[PDB]
Amino acid sequence: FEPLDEDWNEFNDINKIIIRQPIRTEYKIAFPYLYNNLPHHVHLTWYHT
Amino acid sequence: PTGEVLSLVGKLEGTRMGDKAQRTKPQM
Amino acid sequence: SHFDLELRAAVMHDILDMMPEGIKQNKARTILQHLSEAWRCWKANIPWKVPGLPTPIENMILRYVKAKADWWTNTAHYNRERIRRGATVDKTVCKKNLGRLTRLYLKAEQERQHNYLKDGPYITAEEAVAVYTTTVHWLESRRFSPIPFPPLSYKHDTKLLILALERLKEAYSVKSRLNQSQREELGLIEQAYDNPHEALSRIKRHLLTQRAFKEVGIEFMDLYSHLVPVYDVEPLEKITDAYLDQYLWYEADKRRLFPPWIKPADTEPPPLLVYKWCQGINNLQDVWETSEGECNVMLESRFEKMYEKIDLTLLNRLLRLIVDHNIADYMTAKNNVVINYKDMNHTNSYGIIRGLQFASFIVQYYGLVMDLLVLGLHRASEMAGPPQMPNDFLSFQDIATEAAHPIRLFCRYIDRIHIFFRFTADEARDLIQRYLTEHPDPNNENIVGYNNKKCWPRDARMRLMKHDVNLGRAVFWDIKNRLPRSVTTVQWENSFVSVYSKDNPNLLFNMCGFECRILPKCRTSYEEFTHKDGVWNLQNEVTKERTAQCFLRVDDESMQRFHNRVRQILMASGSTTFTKIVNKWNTALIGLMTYFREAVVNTQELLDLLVKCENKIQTRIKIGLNSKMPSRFPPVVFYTPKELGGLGMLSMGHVLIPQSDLRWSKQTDVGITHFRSQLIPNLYRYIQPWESEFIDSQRVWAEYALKRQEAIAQNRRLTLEDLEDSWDRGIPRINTLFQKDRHTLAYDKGWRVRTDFKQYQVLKQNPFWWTHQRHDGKLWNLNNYRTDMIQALGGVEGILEHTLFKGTYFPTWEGLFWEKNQIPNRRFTLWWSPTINRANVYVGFQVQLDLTGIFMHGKIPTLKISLIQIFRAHLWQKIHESIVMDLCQVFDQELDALEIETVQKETIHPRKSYKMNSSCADILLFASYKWNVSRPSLLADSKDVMDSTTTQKYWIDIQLRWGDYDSHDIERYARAKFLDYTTDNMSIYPSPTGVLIAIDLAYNLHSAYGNWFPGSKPLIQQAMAKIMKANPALYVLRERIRKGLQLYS
Amino acid sequence: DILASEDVEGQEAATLPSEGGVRITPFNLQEEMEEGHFDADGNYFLNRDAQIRDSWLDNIMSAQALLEGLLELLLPRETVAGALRRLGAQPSSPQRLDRLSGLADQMVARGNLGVYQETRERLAMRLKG
Repeated sequence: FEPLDEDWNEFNDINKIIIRQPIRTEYKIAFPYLYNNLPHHVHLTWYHT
Repeated sequence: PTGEVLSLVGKLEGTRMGDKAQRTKPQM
Repeated sequence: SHFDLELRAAVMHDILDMMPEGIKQNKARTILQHLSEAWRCWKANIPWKVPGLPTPIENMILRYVKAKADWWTNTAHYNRERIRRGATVDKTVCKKNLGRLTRLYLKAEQERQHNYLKDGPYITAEEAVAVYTTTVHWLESRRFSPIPFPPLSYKHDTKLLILALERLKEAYSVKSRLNQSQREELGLIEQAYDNPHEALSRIKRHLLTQRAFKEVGIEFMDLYSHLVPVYDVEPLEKITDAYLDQYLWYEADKRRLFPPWIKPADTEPPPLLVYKWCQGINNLQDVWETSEGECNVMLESRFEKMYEKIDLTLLNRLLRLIVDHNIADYMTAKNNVVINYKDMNHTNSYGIIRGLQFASFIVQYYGLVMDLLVLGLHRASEMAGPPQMPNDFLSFQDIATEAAHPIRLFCRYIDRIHIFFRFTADEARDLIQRYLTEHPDPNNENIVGYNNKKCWPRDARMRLMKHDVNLGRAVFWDIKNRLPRSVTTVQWENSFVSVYSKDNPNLLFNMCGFECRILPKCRTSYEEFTHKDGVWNLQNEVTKERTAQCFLRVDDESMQRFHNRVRQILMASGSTTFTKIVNKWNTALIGLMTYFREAVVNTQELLDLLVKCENKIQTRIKIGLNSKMPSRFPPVVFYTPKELGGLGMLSMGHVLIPQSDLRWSKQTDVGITHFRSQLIPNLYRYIQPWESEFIDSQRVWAEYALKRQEAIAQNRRLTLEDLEDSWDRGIPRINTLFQKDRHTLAYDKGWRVRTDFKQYQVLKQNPFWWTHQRHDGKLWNLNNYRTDMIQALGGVEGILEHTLFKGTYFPTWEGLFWEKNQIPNRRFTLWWSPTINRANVYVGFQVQLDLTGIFMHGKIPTLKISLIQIFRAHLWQKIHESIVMDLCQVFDQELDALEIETVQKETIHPRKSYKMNSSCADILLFASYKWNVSRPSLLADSKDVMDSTTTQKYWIDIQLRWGDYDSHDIERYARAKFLDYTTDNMSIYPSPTGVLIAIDLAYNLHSAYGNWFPGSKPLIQQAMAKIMKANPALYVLRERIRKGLQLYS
Repeated sequence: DILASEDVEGQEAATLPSEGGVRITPFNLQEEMEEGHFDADGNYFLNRDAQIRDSWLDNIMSAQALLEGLLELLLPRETVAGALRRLGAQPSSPQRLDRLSGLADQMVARGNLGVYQETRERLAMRLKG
């Protein structure tokens, strides 16, 4: 789909972040509030049957 | 090749800037 | 605009419907007169008041004026917002919008001057005493001797008056047609040339006596981003102001008034300023070592409203220290004069008139007073050094006074300051504590609001760690405290502070349009050394090893101003010639490239923008030729130089010349010979980079110094023999020594800042503001570009096949000339008709003109209006009948040698000369007894084997052609028409054995294909040679083409 | 400024529109002055009023005898449409159904609308009047 620029900080310092496993898109889609900044119009997916 | 001038991004590998630039002789 | 008219109609209905009929019959022709006069008096800022008017109808008039004023103001702001963003609009909209915003700015200026007259002086007495005693202590510390008044004969007044009159006549040399007020100015300047001593007496009398001045006119230069004023001064005062300007700069350069940090100087272009600033950042004592927590700070800022906030009385008091007091009174008296715009008059009392001649001194001295406030007296004395031995730019006395203070590099361009600090750990902690004492930050809010440079990548720009942000806020606070806000004001939103620390591996600044990023060698990876353009390699002065790299980019404002210049070029009307548009593009492209030489290659967005603007410029000509969009279009229409009839367009892009467009052909006595001769050469390769230019400059001037030192001791004058090794090299150019005006140009000091401040005096824009050719020399060479452009298009013979040249029957090109800078559109279209009117340019649609055999691909009215004029009055049929009758008179004589018994001219139908579906025979020969015929072969074919098919009747047909660049091969055309017309059920030929002769008019070619009886082929070759050399109808066609193209010899 | 028809020096006739499938340009500047106009320097400007934009165009028996026949084909107290239903109930009598439909169409085409809901006595009074 078509879409519906961040400086460095103390917060997003990559010397503090432990890179162990690469975070993918479906991680940000399954748990949309843990891995996402500005989650404006997301929907909570069905967990399990 | 329907006209269409192209960009120079990436299309310079062996071309420098000072190359093929010549200077004039003193007139008379 | 109809909604405002309906609103006015509603207001007039609400006025007139209330009053009864005896007043309806009166106020319909009473209110409507002064109703426009009230709006006119509002627009001219005149207070509207008339006696004999009732008060509720007066309030109705005021409500009407207020509502229309709100509508008009919002309309003007919306029209400026439309054209600022780049939306296309008519030119008259911008022309009216400039006047609307001119009147609004005049109403704002007349309001703020009356506010200054009402509220009193905004400066206190104590700050004035502080800056006055500061200037007194500085000028007494340097032993400055004041500039004296030139008494009677300074013996340099003549040369200074010559320089002033040359700078006055420099503007009017563009066009040869002027107005009467300009002719009066040129007459006054010529009378000043004729009698110099009377002019000097008038200047000195106006200096010692005159204090009242005529009104100064104001106009605005229409930039799409930012309006800028241009001032118009009376010429009699302007001569005196120019002489005062010259004398003040020449005296201030000799007395050493200005410290070497004040920029621009006369010895450096601004990229050399950037290069020397980078070298000064590199060559400090241990500048990149951060093992103990040191920091580097780079402040860049601009003095806000420096031109408008100069009080004139304070200016006079500060100006009486350096010159004679009558001179200071004359410099203050010119600033207090009435400014006029066409209806609006207002006096000036606060802020200087920036468009004066001598005003270039006033900004540079007053800003010197800022350096005593920012830099401090002790540090300025350590930077400038003693008066008997001054320091160089970015140089100190010793290393101890270099490292004794954190403020250790300083530079001031006209109103932009650049300061470079070196802090230790404890000094940075103390400065952050002094900042946080008065301004606490409990929520860490000083990150939001930090100006940063988005053009670089994320790891390349400044990393916003909290200590470095607090140090930057503390630096800007410490600088802002030193300036009284009534005198000058700096702002955080217009400033930038870069910090180099342990957490920040690189340093950033913006100066002279360059975005510079400095990155040390020891903060990055290994040696690898891949050479890139726009990458300056920084080395130390002592050990001469590599220490850092400097990365160059073009800032956003330069690219936006260039794109606004392209949008100004695309505002050309329909009557504008193509050559004017191409010349404006060439001027803008040289003014971009020759200033941003090494940095255009590094930035990619500018390289996309250049190609996008170049395609829009070419599309502007493509739509101008024909309404329908062409599928292809040759670049040789554009990139051909103007000598050969082209446009001479400069190239920044990747354009490849397609194959089978570099072929050409030529017909001579042995037959038709074909010949075959790639990328268009670019501009950036033909310009020297700045780094090699500065190294070579230093090298050639060191060699000139050694040769001059050797030539003095040998009693030898240097000539052209010893300096012919280093002509064109270095900056200034060595070529500037060998010039006629040495003693004249040697008295011109401070020319670069005057050339920069010409923008407030001349209405036209000024590319190359940063240079002057008589002082720097010429800084680029483009003869190699035109040479490689002619060579790259396949040579002159390869170019001239597109150009309808061989229809003119000139034997060479070298003796030819064009009738006289600019070529019209009709001549350009008729010249390049063989390469525009092709099958592969306008695909599919083709028609035929009525009385000719010309195929028009698409429809072109600008070429139709010329092809009607060339081929008027049945010239096609007359040429056909003339060729037929001349060939009939050829076949009439020499009768017994071919055994001809009867030659017969066929009855030619008057539509046969231009119909192309079928044909008919034209000349019929009867054999006496019998004729042996050969196989169908070409005109130049000599391998003929004749058959036993003896025939009696022979037929000769004549065909005409008007070809194009790809289809003009007359041999295959004649062969195809012979094999078509002898093998079809529509054409009529009385004999199976014959020949077809084809003549192409657009290139003047001729061939023949068909059967041959003995003795016929050399006779027909010599006959067609004689016809193509000596046909009078072809001569009429050729002289009409030479009359239409305006090409003579 | 604009060029007139006298500043062309040599317009001629417009004899044939086409030959051999190739369209012939009429050698005069009449249609170009109809579509647009010229300046003094010979450039051409085109009018641009083509609102609809037309995407195909850019690239190319007496009535008393009828009443007597209907009174022949109707039984009393019955409408014409009911007689159509009865004769069509292959139908029983295709020929008389076809004749009744023909008389109905010949009465509709003469301006009499709604002849299907017409009884026998009303048509008899129409023939009487």
